[PDB]
Amino acid sequence: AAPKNRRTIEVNRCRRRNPQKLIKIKNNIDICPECGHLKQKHVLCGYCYEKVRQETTKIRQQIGAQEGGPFRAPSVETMVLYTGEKPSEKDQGKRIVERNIKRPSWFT
Amino acid sequence: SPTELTEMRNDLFNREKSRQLSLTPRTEKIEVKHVGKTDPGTVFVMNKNISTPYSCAMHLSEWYCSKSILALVDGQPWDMYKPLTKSCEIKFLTFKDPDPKEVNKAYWRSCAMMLGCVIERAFKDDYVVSLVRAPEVPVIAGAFCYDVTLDKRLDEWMPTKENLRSFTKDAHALIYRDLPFETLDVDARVALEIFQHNKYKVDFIEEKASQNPERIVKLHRIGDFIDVSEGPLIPRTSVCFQYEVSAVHNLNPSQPNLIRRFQGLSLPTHLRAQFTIWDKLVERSRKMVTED
Amino acid sequence: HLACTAGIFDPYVPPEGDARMLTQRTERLRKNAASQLAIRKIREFDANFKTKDFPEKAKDIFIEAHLCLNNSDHDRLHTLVTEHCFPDMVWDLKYKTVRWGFVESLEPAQVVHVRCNMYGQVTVRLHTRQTLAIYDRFGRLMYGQEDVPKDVLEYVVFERHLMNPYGSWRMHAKIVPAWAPPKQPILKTLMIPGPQLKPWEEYE
Amino acid sequence: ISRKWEKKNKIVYPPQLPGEPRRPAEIYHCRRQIKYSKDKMWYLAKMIRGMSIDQALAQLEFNDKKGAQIIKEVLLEAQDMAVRDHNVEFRSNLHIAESTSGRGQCLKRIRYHGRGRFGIMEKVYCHYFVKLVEGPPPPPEVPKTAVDHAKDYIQQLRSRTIIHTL
Amino acid sequence: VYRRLGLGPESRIHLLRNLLTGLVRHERIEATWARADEMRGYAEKLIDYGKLGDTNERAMRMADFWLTEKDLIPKLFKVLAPRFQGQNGNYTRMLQIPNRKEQDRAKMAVIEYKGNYLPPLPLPHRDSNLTLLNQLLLGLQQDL
Ligand SMILES: [Zn+2]
Repeated sequence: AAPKNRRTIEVNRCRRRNPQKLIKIKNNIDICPECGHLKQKHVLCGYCYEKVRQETTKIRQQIGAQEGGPFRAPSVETMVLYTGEKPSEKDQGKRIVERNIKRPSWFT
Repeated sequence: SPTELTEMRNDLFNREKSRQLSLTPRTEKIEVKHVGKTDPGTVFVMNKNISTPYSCAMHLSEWYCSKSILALVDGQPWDMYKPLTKSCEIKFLTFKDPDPKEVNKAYWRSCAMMLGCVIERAFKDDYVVSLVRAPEVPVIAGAFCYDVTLDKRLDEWMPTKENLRSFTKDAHALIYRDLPFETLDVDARVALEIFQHNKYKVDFIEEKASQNPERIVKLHRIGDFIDVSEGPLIPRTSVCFQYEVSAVHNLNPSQPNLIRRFQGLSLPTHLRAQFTIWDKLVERSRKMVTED
Repeated sequence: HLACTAGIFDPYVPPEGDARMLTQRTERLRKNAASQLAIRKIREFDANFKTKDFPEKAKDIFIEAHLCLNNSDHDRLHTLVTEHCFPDMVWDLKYKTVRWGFVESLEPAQVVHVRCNMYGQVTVRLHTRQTLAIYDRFGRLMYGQEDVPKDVLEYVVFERHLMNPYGSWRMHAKIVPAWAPPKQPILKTLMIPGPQLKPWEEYE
Repeated sequence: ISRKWEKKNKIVYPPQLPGEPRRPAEIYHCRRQIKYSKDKMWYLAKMIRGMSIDQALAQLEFNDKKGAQIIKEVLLEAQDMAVRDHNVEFRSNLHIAESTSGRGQCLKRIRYHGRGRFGIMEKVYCHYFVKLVEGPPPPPEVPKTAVDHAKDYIQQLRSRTIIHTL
Repeated sequence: VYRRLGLGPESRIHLLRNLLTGLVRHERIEATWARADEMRGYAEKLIDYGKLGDTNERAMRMADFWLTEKDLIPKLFKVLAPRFQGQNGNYTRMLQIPNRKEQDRAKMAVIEYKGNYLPPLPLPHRDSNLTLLNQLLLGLQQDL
């Protein structure tokens, strides 16, 4: 549907420059102490979260190799151990995952 | 007249600044390494006795300037606008630090100094008002206290609700003015001359001069008003968001002069409070606070 | 085609305290065994090259080349300096305006050491007070003072193509003695960045 | 094609005299070819006009439009050269003086339709122009008070001049 | 009380079944925020079925249908159920993650089983009591 005459640039300029059509500023921006990067007040930091996922992938890779087959999910609890930490009696009766890396500072 | 004292007080403050500026020849480069938790290890080459922690914050980002209220130079609290003196390790202190007790004291002292400024100019020049000292009370006490000695003419006068509101208006105007806290370390001899008329201020200058091996004393100036400080103060008066003159308690030994301890509460913009919370805090801040 | 060779054939070693300093002139005679045979080689092609009189001719080239910087006389500066020297003088002056002046030389210029199909490089010792002030694109002053004299002692190497009949002495390189003090610092302040690391990585 | 925005960045002012105030720095940066509509980019440009360097970066980081990501890269590049070449001492001490987008050369193609129709396919490109001035953003406008408006009206009545009389 | 998901009611449960099976296997899954919230209730109720007892015949039918991989069925009754015996609820932790930068800008969240062996998530921390405002509140508390 076309108007019976061409729409003037002046008319068009007013429509696009109306405040309703302009981009709004956001004041909910926050700083992440953990990563030192920006975050939203309702959103978690991704720089630190990225570390968790990367460690999770590495941990998951170790578990997959240890299982050695599909549909081999243990019926017993699982635990992760890093270099410098040795399985204890409390770790008995739990699947033990060994990580070549030392215990991460953030991970406890 | 009080205006004359402020004029001469302002001049000596200005001349001291010139002498310190003249004392330092040329610009000397000092390597300051950032030991702050965020962006650690950055080393800034800075001009000695010229650069301030605010300049370093300007170098990094505006977020640093807005959220930094103080600086930890070699583990020592430093005002954001205090010129740097040597190569050191610098960290920025914020209101949300895990241990803001050092920050709390600086905010506590700065609020007391602002209260003292209000008292001296609140009363008419006809009456005689002399500031005795700013008592140091814990934040847990719930109110910051400033002691002032009034003239005999005011012995029978007690502030009303409107009079207390007038004091807050002066304090609110000072916050609105957003006057930066100027910092000068001055010898007792000059400091004694600056506050010679106020005998009570004279002794406080002597006490600080006595503690340190030298006679250097810490002087802070808000606009024309100047006062001695126990420690570092807030960079600017705009930090406070809520301000209130809760109550005034007259000390019983008022024979030579009527010593009044004024109770007030203030909150920084970084730490806003709910309306009901502020009301309860103001009510809890109207109780006499002793020094223990 | 190259009319100059980068580098110095043999780097002369300056002795500490030479600024305080007959005497040094005799040192060349003592070291003439090392350099006079080289001086003869320049003399063979020219026969008018003398260590005593070269500094005056050398000094003019050094000052004149610096003058071209004020007027950005690139064409003139090409002749004064060798191809190697030209980029060094002007590369860092891009988008900058500089007022450079030469104050009276503190001590007379003297040839210090020379070496040599055949390219002859002559080291000349110059102590001179100069005034330098560099401004930004916007005219803001960023380095030096407009009319303050700074006393600097340096050893300047000029070079000539002996083989070419029209070969002439053109400024090639400068030797900086270790005992010389550091140059004046820039007005603006610099920052040394901290290490950059990936998320999983830790501070070092 | 015209590239005068870059030439504006090549302008060199005469050396300032010692008794002359330090000239505020001006940085002209632009991205000539962007596979984006100028109008959409203009909306982003309009909002960020007059804002500080840090504020603009923070707003862009949480923006969902592709153009905003492009602007942030352009803004980051402008800041880097400003410190590197325009002698900007403080990274935070920068604000967006000007921000606008321009049309870029497009590509012409025919859009086929499944049922024998055709359309005019156009590959849009745009230019983005920003000028950055060292220093904090200028203070915002303050609306006129009732007293200010009233005074002007009285002045206007007094300022009136009689027409076509001796 | 239910989000309109899937090409049909079966698809939602099958999609939930796929989501539930993955979470049990890995114990921490990243998915769109809406899906994570929808499946959080099912995961909590499944843990209750594990608590009901391994011998419970009804639990097996629920576990067998919901968990396509049958190796997880022993795990639920012998790993998940023993783990959560002390807990009375809140077995699943769901947090909002920044939206995917995949040109669709989907709302993202991460749902994990509490007590897992995976590294702790970067959870938000409330302000410390040492803060000036908290210290002032502490004084008011002491007086009262
Ligand atoms: Zn983080």
